[PDB]
Amino acid sequence: YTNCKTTEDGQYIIPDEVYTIPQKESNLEMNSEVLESWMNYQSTTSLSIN
Amino acid sequence: TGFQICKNALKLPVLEVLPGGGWDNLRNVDMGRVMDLT
Repeated sequence: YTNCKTTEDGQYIIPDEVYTIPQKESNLEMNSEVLESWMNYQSTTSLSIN
Repeated sequence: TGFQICKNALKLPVLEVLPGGGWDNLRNVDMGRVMDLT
């Protein structure tokens, strides 16, 4: 770290045997969904006789 | 070749992208200094 370097956008101190070339970003979100619902019903009889 | 002297004198940040640097056209990625930058 003799002639102690620093990255161009100075926010680090690289050692003087390395050089940097700055770039990036990347991300990706994704999601899914699934629902359901069911029902039913009834029946009836009746007879009143005589 | 230490820009820190005048980056210290005047408080501006050094540009990051610089042309004087070799470049592999096959792998397609920067390689190293060629033209010196004082």
